[PDB]
Amino acid sequence: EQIMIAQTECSLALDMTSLLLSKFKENSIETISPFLKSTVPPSSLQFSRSQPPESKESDATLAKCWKEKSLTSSCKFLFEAKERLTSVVETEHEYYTELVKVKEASWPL
Amino acid sequence: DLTSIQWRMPEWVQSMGGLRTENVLEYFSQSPFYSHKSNNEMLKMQSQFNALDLGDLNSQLKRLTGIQFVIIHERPPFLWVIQKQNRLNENEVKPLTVYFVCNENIYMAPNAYTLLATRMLNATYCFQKALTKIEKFPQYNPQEGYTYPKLSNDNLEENKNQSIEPEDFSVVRAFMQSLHSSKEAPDV
Amino acid sequence: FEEDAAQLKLGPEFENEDMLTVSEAKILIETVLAQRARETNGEIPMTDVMKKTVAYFNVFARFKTAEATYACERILGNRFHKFERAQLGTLCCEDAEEARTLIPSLANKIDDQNLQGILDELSTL
Amino acid sequence: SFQRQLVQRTNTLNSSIDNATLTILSRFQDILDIAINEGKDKYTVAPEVYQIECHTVSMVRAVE
Amino acid sequence: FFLKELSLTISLHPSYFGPRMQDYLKAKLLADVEGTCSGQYGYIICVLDSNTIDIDKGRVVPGQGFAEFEVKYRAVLWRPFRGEVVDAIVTTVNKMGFFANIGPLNVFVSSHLVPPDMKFDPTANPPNYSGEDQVIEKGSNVRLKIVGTRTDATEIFAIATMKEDYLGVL
Amino acid sequence: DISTEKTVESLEAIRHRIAQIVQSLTHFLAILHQSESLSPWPTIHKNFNILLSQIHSLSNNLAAHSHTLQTTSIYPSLEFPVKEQEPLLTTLLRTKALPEVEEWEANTLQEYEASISSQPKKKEANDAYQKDQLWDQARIIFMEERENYSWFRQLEIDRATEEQNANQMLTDILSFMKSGKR
Repeated sequence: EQIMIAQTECSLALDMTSLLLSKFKENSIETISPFLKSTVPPSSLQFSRSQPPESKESDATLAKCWKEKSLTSSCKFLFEAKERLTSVVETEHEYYTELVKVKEASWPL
Repeated sequence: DLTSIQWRMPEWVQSMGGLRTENVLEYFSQSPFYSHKSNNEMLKMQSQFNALDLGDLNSQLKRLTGIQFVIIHERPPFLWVIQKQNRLNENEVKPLTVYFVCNENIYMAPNAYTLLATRMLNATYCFQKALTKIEKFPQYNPQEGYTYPKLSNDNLEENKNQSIEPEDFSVVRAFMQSLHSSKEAPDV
Repeated sequence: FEEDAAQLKLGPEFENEDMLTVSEAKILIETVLAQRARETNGEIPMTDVMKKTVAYFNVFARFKTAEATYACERILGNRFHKFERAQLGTLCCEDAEEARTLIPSLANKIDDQNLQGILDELSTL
Repeated sequence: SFQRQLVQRTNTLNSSIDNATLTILSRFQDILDIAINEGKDKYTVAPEVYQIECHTVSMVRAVE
Repeated sequence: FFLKELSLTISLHPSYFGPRMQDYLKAKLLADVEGTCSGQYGYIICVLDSNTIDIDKGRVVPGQGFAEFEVKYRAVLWRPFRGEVVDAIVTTVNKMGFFANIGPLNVFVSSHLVPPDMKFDPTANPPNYSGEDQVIEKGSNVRLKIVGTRTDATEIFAIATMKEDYLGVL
Repeated sequence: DISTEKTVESLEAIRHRIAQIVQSLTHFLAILHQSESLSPWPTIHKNFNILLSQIHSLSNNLAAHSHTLQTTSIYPSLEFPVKEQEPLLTTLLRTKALPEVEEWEANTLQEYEASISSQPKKKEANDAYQKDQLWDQARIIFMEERENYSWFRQLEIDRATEEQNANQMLTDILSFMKSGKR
């Protein structure tokens, strides 16, 4: 579902950017989804020169807090994965102890 | 706010019967998008002074410095291209947003990078979200390998090579194949 | 005896034959391989000629699709000169003046307007 | 020969060790490169999370 | 590239008469013609086996015991001719010219046949021939106009130039 | 005048990367469509690695390209159909992300501000430059300890030499069992 939405939206990216670059080179509009060429003629979209345009504190603030959340997510990942791995050790060890009962007692392997 | 959102007072158009030429900047003057120290509006102030001395638009406009909303590409009877700009000279121009008749709406033209960032962010978000409420269900084992716990598995239900020295179809597959051969066996 | 360039000139038999397309050619090659695989042990040396083609063909996929080719075919039609045809569909882009330069044999063969229309269709394809 | 059997075998073992361990090395390494924030657009900050994700997951993966 | 009809004779041996000769004859054909090249038809890319494969004859040999099976087949061939414009793939770049490469044939673009705007740079990371922003290295298909072709030993070899308009970097 | 060239070129690279990640993820989803049941998890991680290559090159192309893009503004031209085709393009002009996710960003702002409610007046960013800078130095120290290390007998090959001449010695005794020369 999600990949459908995002990826097809990206297909629209390729298609409309192709509409933009179809103003010149023709080896770009060719990749657009089939319905579009049947409809809107190429070279339709065009860029405009305009504005910085604007900026806000939310930029830097989210730029910080999201990285914080990211590195902390890495911490939770490393720690909980440490838990599951340690548990895997706890499980796996019994096998080879019983294999002490096997091989260390000389049995075929 | 400046994107695909309603802002309509249709009855004005109902009076006008639609746009003509300079009247686009009338309903646009109703719009927030219209600027007060635009040359359109400071020379609207000229209309409140000289009145007669404005010509069409661009003659009085571009010759005078400041923000403007010049016309270049008509698209009758719906769209009309109208770029925002800032003259710094009677000759010089410093063009801004292409405001456009979205029909009973006019919008600033978005950056490509804005939507592109929207795509990048949403896509990588789909990746991360794929890593969210999905990951760490196939628990790893050196022996068992990845594991998939269930109240009931059904539904359905780097190691070693040498060892001891269904076909859910009851060979039904070949039987169906034979059915393909046999449906026209009399016929062929 | 005959070693010119033209201007449409040279071997008669070859002239008579129709120059296969690039994308279409590759498609046919692919088809051929599929028919051969239909009951193979595994391997089938591709020699050296295959490798090269496999690369050039993919590096010139003017229609990376089974339908693209058909679309192209639909767009075309009038023979004119097998060679010129396959050549126009192998180069691409874009204006008339450029067409003549590449294919001087087109001189008073076809007009312009039409050409432009075809180029636009290809670029979008 | 029986020699190259066990030899190339164990060599595959150590090579695999080089694989997963170097994986852990670089993946743990470049997360430090990911730490940068200033001088970059907030939308350019967005990928870094996914970057860290792939690095750490590649790490525990290589551990497995 | 062309799709043409060619001929070829297969001289079969008693040992392989069996009851499935047809198959043998076809197998032998693919092996003898595919990959070959001639000055007359050029590179025999591949044979369109199936449907487009005629098997006439044949007449056994008197003093040999072998029978000759004439075969008509459709094949994809790649024959070049002076004056043809083709896209090529640059392979090497030496102060001697441009060693391009189109499909299976090797095209050499003598330096003397290259514009005077493309100076040769041997110091640049990877020997190339820039100008002139345009940079042609060992990875940039160029457009050339075959000036002359030759056929020495079934093999074909010709020289191309970059002197005309609309030629060069692609 | 170069900026148009920047458009066609850099956006050619961009649309190329898009052409990669999209259709390649169609191949991906199809790999998922292989599923009678279970997904190949390691393969999925490999897919995410390829995605890391995608975000790599894409973020690479963000670069100074944004320096030009910030002045850019989309608009359809003269060949664009006018009667009612527009609204989908308004969606194309609509930079809006997922409303729930934009709501999420709003959540990040308001709830970081809730953290501010927990911590009424505490600047950190100025020395947070030295947070990331300490990351920038500690990564280097980390690399130092990395470079300090030894990394990966050959004698085992010479074990074969033991059986080298032993084969030649195998030739020896057979020569006695043969000729018997002394």
